[PDB]
Amino acid sequence: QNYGINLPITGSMDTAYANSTQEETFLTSTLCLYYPTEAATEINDNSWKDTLSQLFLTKGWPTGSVYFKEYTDIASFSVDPQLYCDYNVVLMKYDATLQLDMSELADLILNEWLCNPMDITLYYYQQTDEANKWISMGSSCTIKVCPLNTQTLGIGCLTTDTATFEEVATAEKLVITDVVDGVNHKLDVTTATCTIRNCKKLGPRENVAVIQVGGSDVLDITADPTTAPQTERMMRINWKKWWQVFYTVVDYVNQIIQAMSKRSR
Amino acid sequence: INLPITGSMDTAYANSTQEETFLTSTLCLYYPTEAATEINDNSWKDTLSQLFLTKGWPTGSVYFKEYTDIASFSVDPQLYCDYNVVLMKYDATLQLDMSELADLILNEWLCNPMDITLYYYQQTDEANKWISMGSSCTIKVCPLNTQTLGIGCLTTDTATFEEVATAEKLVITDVVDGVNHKLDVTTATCTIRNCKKLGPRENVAVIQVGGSDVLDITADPTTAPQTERMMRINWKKWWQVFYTVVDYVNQIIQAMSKRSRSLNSAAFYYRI
Amino acid sequence: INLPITGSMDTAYANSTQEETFLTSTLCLYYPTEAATEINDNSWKDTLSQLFLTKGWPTGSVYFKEYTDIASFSVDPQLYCDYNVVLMKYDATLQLDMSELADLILNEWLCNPMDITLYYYQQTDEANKWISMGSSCTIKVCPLNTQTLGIGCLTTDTATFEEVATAEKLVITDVVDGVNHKLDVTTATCTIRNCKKLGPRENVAVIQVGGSDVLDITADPTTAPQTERMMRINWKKWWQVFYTVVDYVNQIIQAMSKRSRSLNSAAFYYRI
Amino acid sequence: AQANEDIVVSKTSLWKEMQYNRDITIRFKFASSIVKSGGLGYKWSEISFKPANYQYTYTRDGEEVTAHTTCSVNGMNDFNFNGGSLPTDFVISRYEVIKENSYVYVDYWDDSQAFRNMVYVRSLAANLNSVICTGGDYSFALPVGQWPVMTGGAVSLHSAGVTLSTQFTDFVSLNSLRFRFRLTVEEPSFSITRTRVSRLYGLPAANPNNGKEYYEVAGRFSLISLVPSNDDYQTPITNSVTVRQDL
Amino acid sequence: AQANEDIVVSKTSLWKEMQYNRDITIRFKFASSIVK
Ligand SMILES: *[C@@H]1O[C@H](CO)[C@@H](O)[C@H](O)[C@H]1NC(C)=O
Ligand SMILES: *[C@@H]1O[C@H](CO)[C@@H](O)[C@H](O)[C@H]1NC(C)=O
Ligand SMILES: *[C@@H]1O[C@H](CO)[C@@H](O)[C@H](O)[C@H]1NC(C)=O
Ligand SMILES: [Ca+2]
Ligand SMILES: [Ca+2]
Ligand SMILES: [Ca+2]
Ligand SMILES: [Ca+2]
Ligand SMILES: [Ca+2]
Ligand SMILES: [Ca+2]
Ligand SMILES: [Ca+2]
Ligand SMILES: [Ca+2]
Ligand SMILES: [Ca+2]
Repeated sequence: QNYGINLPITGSMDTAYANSTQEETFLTSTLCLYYPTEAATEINDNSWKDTLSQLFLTKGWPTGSVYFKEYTDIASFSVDPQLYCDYNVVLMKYDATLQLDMSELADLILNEWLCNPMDITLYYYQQTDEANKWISMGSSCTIKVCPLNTQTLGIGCLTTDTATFEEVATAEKLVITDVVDGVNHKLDVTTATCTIRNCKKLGPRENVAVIQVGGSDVLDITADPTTAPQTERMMRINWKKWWQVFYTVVDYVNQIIQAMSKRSR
Repeated sequence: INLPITGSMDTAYANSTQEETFLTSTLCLYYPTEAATEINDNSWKDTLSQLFLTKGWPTGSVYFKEYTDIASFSVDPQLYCDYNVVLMKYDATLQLDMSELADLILNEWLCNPMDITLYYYQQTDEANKWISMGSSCTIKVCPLNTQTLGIGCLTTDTATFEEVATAEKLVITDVVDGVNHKLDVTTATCTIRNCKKLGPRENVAVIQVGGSDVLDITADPTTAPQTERMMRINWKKWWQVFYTVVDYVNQIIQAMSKRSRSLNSAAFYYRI
Repeated sequence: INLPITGSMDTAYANSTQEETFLTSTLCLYYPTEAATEINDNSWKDTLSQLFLTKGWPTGSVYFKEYTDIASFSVDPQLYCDYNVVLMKYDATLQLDMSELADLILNEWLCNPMDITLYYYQQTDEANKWISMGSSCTIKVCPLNTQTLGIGCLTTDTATFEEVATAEKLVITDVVDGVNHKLDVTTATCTIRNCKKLGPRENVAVIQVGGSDVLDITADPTTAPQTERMMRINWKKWWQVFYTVVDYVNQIIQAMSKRSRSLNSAAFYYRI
Repeated sequence: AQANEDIVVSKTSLWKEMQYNRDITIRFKFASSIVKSGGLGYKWSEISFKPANYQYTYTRDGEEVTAHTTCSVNGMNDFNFNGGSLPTDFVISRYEVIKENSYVYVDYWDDSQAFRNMVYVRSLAANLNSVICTGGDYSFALPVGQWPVMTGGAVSLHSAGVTLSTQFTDFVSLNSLRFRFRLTVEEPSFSITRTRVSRLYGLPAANPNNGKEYYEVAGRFSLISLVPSNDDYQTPITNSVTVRQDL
Repeated sequence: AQANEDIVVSKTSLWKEMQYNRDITIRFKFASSIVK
């Protein structure tokens, strides 16, 4: 029962394959879908949640285990996502004008960040490793940054004249900023409307699952432009309706939750 | 981890982890607007940062977070730092409020939601309480007998219920464990949650700036404890308070210990 | 004495030094004006002496010393006796003042003078403090940087200084140890001294006549101790207070112990 | 640390980097130039500022310190008032006023050790307190008629950046410390009485001192200069000027 | 070798001998004094 400590666990290879945890993890766990308003709009029904839950029942998920949580748009959901369940699925629409928005959303929810606060007015920050980034949320974020030199002076910018600063964000609801590691940056941010946090990316969050309903795979989670991965919980679909999408999610929920693993934290 | 740990008594006392935890950690004060007012300066934060710098805490590790009222802070307190200090004024008329705040931030809670209309809930153990947050909560409860009828109340008449809160921003409700209660809450302004009290949060340190010790963290009327990250100052100004916190921050952090459970910004975990 | 002492656990317990330490020692009470006012008698001192005579203290060994108020006593106290008892009225509007009085008399201080005009001072360790006495002490401080200029304050514009005291008779001030502070004091009306806190003064005994225990001698917020010679009473008259003291004077002086440091009539030693 | 410290942060054989941290009492003074056009006496040519020297001697903590200060103004605004083209109307071709867009320079020098051989300075910084400069009453002495009086004007000087400068004079030349001041317009306004002008902020350039001997402001300065290790070296101070022989 | 170089031909504890070789554009102007 030792917490906070990491110890070596032993094993063997002659032990037998224990029974299936499926059909019991369903009963003792909860699932939560995050669907857009477009879907309920197309549906135009007030009993579709009860219908989907009665269907889930056949796959073993009981009545009071499945939940639906609506969001109007990708950015409105990007603003402080609270994914608090034992299993989370997120349906996500594809739009070329929102590729970066729905890559940042993925980068934020699929991964488990350790976020410390930030005080722009006083301190000038820097990123130490390739996992330290600045995530800003809110209704309209507008971020500008000036690198600084060894003697606390600017580089192509003036510490006083905010206009000289370099604009990385322009009225975005969620921004994940990675700047050059090793140089102290002075920031200007619309702190009245947005909160910015220095966040270190830890290991991933295996509790969520993004499902891109439309176009091809675009999500460049990794800031480094070399990996361009595609995890197991990054799914894709082709759609001309939404009832088909929901029936598919239901009929293949078992593979989804086999691709998802409950958190460590 | 479930495995055991082993050790010895011949092994040597390693060096002081102070002067490195200061570099690799963050400190965050929670001060009242009264202090900013009495100070009437627009650089005291930088002042305290430059002061802490001599104690070892670097520049970008110290943070200050204004909270206007104890109750406004009690409304979903968001602590996301590695070492949190809270400066808490003393008011007899707010004794239970600033005790519930302590009971909530000092200890670690695991919370499920509550659906009052559809279901009827009970408490199982002496740590399963009902914590309600919001801007104005007015809670009433009817205990129920074995056969789902009322006891001193009626299942329909919300006036027969027993009031336990009257426009309280944060309430921690402990009712009899073993019986089912039907609740009535101002759900439009407040959210109530069935929470279990886990082991303590060693990341936070309360500092009662004023009067005598009043905080009874534990709901049972037998312990009346006083933990280590729960201090008391006597005050007439605020700069003296801050200079004191600074000069004695090392004792504070020696009285505190980084968490074990997980990374979280809220004062309570959510598990549905 | 650098030398050691030796002993044994087989030797015998000597007779009671009580009933002789009384004879060869003096006792002194410090009562407020309020007591004599509520009493309205002119022979209560001789009465209490005749009562003490039963407890063993002879006639010319007890003494009483009036003090109009806690602060008027805090202004350069002078305890020159062999066993001092102080009766202290509780008031939340005077908590820090009657804690500073405690911190001053219960403890034993080694004080040097301070020249603010010609010098800028700093506290070395967690036992160095600045104690200031007089009729109205207004103390402001500007911390300084490596190049002897201001940090969140202007080294000349005294309005930009940071106010730690406002018209106080006795102030005990602790600032961030390791930085130089420029001071502003009402030197016309108050003297300030840089004082180090040595071992405690076992000659005096504070008795809080009213409210719960609040005195925090230690300026650090973590300890908040309660010594043996810091007593509390609940009261509705003063004759009962004095009869209780006279009836339980043996316990008080068993909780007290004669001094070892030196012979001195002030509340602080002077070493220039 | 003393209020008048002197420390050594580096010392080679002949030279040494000496740090100085000292309190000062800047007592300065404006000075106005009044040029009156010819004719009858109803037209004034210029009412402007002139850089003004003022040497004094004040008391330090048991020491007497002689000083030398020099006040100047930069970026002043040039107003004017012309009420008629005839020789009998009161006109002022150009008079100077001070507002936000202007700055007030004050060169300062002492007989102390800090300014004995100061030619190089780094780590310069100072804590100065703000003061209020109020103008006085200048009576335009017209030949005949009424006597308009330019009366009023208040403006608050606030601390600003610090630099070096050189105070040149017909007697001494001083490698001096230049304190800047910015201006925030105050409530007392200046108005020419018996005239159609009033309620305009700034300070007038006719009688800025307001019959005062000086404007006092206390400060502290902290620098690091290059001084020869031997404390006997001297840099030329006095002058004997013969400039502008053509003039 | 650049056009606007900056070299250090020696260096002592505090001082240093530096060499500077730089291009310049002298944009000068006369001024006349008339007296009638
Ligand atoms: C595991 O599966 C086998 C085959 O279905 C079954 O016989 C066995 O009882 C299961 N184990 C347990 C503990 O029920
Ligand atoms: C441990 O502390 C001792 C005593 O200060 C010191 O000599 C030694 O270098 C330290 N070792 C480490 C690894 O910090
Ligand atoms: C101590 O007390 C005992 C018991 O009264 C007595 O007999 C003895 O004489 C006393 N000691 C002295 C030194 O008188
Ligand atoms: Ca975005
Ligand atoms: Ca730029
Ligand atoms: Ca980076
Ligand atoms: Ca409450
Ligand atoms: Ca009832
Ligand atoms: Ca209970
Ligand atoms: Ca006091
Ligand atoms: Ca200040
Ligand atoms: Ca101290």
